Amino acid sequence: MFEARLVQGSILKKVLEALKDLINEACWDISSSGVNLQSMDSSHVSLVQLTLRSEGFDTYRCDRNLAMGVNLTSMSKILKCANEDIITLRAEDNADTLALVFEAPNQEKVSDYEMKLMDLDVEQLGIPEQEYSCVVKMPSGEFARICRDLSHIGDAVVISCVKFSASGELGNGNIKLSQTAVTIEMNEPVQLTFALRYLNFFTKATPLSSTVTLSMSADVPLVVEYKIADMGHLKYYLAP
Amino acid sequence: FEARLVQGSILKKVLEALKDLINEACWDISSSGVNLQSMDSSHVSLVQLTLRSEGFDTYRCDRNLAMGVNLTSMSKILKCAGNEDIITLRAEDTLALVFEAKVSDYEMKLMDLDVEQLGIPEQEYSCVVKMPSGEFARICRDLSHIGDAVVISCAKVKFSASGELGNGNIKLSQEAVTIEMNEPVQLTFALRYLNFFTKATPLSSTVTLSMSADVPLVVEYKIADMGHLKYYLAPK
Amino acid sequence: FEARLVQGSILKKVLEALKDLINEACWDISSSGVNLQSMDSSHVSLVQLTLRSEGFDTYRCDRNLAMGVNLTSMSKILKCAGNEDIITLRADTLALVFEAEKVSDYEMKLMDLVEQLGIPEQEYSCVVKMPSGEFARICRDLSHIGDAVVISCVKFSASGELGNGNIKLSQTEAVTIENEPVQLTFALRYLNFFTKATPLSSTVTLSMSADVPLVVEYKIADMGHLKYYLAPKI
Ligand SMILES: COc1cccc(Oc2ccccc2NC(=O)[C@H](CCC(=O)O)NC(=O)c2cccc3ccccc23)c1
Ligand SMILES: COc1cccc(Oc2ccccc2NC(=O)[C@H](CCC(=O)O)NC(=O)c2cccc3ccccc23)c1
Ligand SMILES: COc1cccc(Oc2ccccc2NC(=O)[C@H](CCC(=O)O)NC(=O)c2cccc3ccccc23)c1
Ligand SMILES: COc1cccc(Oc2ccccc2NC(=O)[C@H](CCC(=O)O)NC(=O)c2cccc3ccccc23)c1
Ligand SMILES: COc1cccc(Oc2ccccc2NC(=O)[C@H](CCC(=O)O)NC(=O)c2cccc3ccccc23)c1
Ligand SMILES: COc1cccc(Oc2ccccc2NC(=O)[C@H](CCC(=O)O)NC(=O)c2cccc3ccccc23)c1
Ligand SMILES: [Cl-]
Ligand SMILES: [Cl-]
Ligand SMILES: [Cl-]
Ligand SMILES: [Cl-]
Ligand SMILES: [Cl-]
Ligand SMILES: [Cl-]
Repeated sequence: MFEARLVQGSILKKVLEALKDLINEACWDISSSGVNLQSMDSSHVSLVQLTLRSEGFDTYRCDRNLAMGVNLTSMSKILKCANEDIITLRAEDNADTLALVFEAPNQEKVSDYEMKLMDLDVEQLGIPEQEYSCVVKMPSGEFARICRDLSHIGDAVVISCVKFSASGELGNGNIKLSQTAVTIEMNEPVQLTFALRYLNFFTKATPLSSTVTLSMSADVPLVVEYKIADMGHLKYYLAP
Repeated sequence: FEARLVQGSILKKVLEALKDLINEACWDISSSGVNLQSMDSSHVSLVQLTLRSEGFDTYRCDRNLAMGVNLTSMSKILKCAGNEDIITLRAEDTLALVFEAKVSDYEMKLMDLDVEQLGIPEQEYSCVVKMPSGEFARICRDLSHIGDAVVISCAKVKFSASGELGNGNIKLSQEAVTIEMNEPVQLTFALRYLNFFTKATPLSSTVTLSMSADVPLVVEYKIADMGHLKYYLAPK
Repeated sequence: FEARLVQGSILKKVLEALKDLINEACWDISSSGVNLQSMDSSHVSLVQLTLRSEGFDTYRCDRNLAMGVNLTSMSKILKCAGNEDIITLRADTLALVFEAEKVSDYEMKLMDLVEQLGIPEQEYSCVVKMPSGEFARICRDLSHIGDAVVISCVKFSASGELGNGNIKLSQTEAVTIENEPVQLTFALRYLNFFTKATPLSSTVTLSMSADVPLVVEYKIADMGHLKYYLAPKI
């Protein structure tokens, strides 16, 4: 049996909302350590890692590790029927059902939901703690705007250490944010260009953290990192 | 006939309540009240509108009148005015509506719809609920994403549904919530039709689900100082 | 040519005014002030924009520039325009630069394009001054009734399948009426076109006469005006 109670179920609503557009399903490494998820879109050009430490959950119980096949299309639709509700996630031992219980502040309205888990168990490999050439911390909003505004112009953005440049039939546009909350560290300067479509899939996680961190290097994929307070982090990986 | 209602919002929110359920209806323009009673196209629901002349600030209506009205057409006319405008209605056979504040006047071509209203009897109900309107809305809405049928059960009330992605049950315990349960009943109602009734939520916050086997459910909304909007639904 | 406008929102609300009515127009960039004159694809109405160089902080126009821009493309490239962003234009391609420290810069391709008529000041029998937003709802609320208002001297009238609808106003922001009574039926669909320029000012003047097209005029704060010439239906 797996039982996690989250007083601010809003965390779960925003997280499911974040990855909903990128992947539809994933193996959840429901472990006593925490909830780790590793998954990839249908075009196999991006990877999403979600870390949810058991410390953040007010009550966490996981007798027996478990890899859940979650249809995140159904889960996010379920979690929408809840922003202050206390969400508890209960997974009975060897049931095809993941239970999601929504308890209001006032114990007046309680709603219980069941989802049909699937068979998706892929043994997640592990990335290394890598050293990136130039990394940038900026407001999540500005990164959303830069990705959104430059998307009406071109299908891809050109990032350089910082300048965001995208070109198209309408014209060309260069957006540069100098240091100030913005902080650039460029050990070795790198110029990599990324498809804007998938970046705007990552920008759906902007309600999780106020600051987004972009790790770029020529020998590794881009790493957009949104941090979940206490619980952990949400790492997006994209290839040039 | 002439009726002046300062709180023109009441007239706006009413028409917006029924535009989706019924498209046309007869209006029993009576010296007592503006009673309307019509049924949907598919014959699975009935609305009854009571507008006491007491709520109308100036109410004339001498000779008794049965107006057939195209609510869709009237809804657009009534949604032209803002929630602050003062609304007056006049007739002799073309419904006239005037909106004060700049003053604007429109005229709606009435139609020929005179089906004789029938008498509904005050029935006893096994279970009767009084919840805050907002809860009833969300409860209906969220459950509709799951499936298209709510199973309202009653214990000294639970809304439940089962669908393709899963199954759900929402339980509410005793604004405020009251559950007079003479006999415990459980029924299944179509959520699409219920979500037409929730369009009358701006009228007031007290929604009352008078519910009982052997009779159709009656979702009642209460227009303040005037009358009430009763929504009847047939179990499946 | 370089023209820096600090109240960048103006050019935002400007381009959004013409974006719908005119898809392509010629900006005759001039030393006194940028002027635009173009007509819709149905040739029933003309818009004339006047933005004087006095409003722009720095303004240098060392030529008779005739930029054929694509207003649809410019309303787009006028996105990422924070309302308080400061926007400057330069001089075949049009550059736009936005400054807040984010400092985005854009470049636009320009079409090659027709001349400009010399519209004269002309005598209007009935001129009406009303609150700008009130005009929009008058057109919008009446629009659900019919496809044409009948403006009289001031009452607006529409007639449709649902029924007739009349809205009236009296002298009193406020309302100001003027010489000879006129009643002209005007196309509604093109009247709501002009109402998209309401964010630029709080007063609209329905300068209206019988022997000439109606002139809905909006006064851009300080910098100039935005005139709309709509012909009556018959
Ligand atoms: C052994 O070396 C590998 C190499 C690549 C992926 C892999 O698997 C994973 C490991 C860790 C984390 C996530 C995944 N992969 C996944 O989770 C998803 C399963 C469904 C989902 O959860 O979205 N696999 C695919 O998309 C996929 C299917 C088939 C071929 C592919 C080739 C390249 C990229 C992806 C695929 C294992
Ligand atoms: C799983 O966790 C990881 C961990 C580290 C990297 C990673 O890769 C990616 C990361 C971000 C974006 C895109 C990709 N992935 C890619 O760019 C392409 C897609 C293949 C294709 O173009 O069809 N390669 C593979 O996925 C692949 C093929 C064969 C063998 C492999 C062995 C290990 C890892 C990947 C492969 C996936
Ligand atoms: C967290 O994902 C990671 C993390 C770390 C490594 C990594 O990829 C590898 C894995 C094993 C062995 C070698 C490589 N890496 C390489 O072979 C070269 C290094 C340069 C060289 O050829 O010397 N980089 C790439 O292929 C590559 C570049 C950019 C984006 C990419 C996205 C997906 C796959 C590859 C790339 C993927
Ligand atoms: C004789 O006993 C009855 C029994 C049932 C309904 C009835 O009619 C009404 C009574 C009061 C108020 C309004 C209506 N009638 C209506 O609402 C509309 C027309 C007027 C309107 O749309 O407002 N008729 C129908 O729905 C309808 C048409 C044909 C057969 C039906 C069978 C069952 C249910 C409805 C119909 C009279
Ligand atoms: C009008 O005022 C009323 C008054 C009382 C009941 C009523 O009925 C309903 C109320 C709410 C929801 C749905 C229905 N209606 C129904 O349940 C079904 C229609 C379902 C179907 O045909 O699939 N029957 C009839 O309405 C009907 C058929 C024949 C003769 C009748 C004589 C009197 C009353 C009704 C009928 C309508
Ligand atoms: C305001 O709507 C009403 C109100 C009150 C009665 C009523 O219906 C009747 C009218 C005259 C005589 C008998 C009945 N009642 C009945 O026939 C039986 C009771 C037992 C019996 O008499 O055989 N109830 C039902 O059919 C029925 C159940 C559920 C929902 C329904 C919705 C529409 C129509 C019927 C039902 C309709
Ligand atoms: Cl997928
Ligand atoms: Cl972390
Ligand atoms: Cl109908
Ligand atoms: Cl009552
Ligand atoms: Cl054109
Ligand atoms: Cl002027």
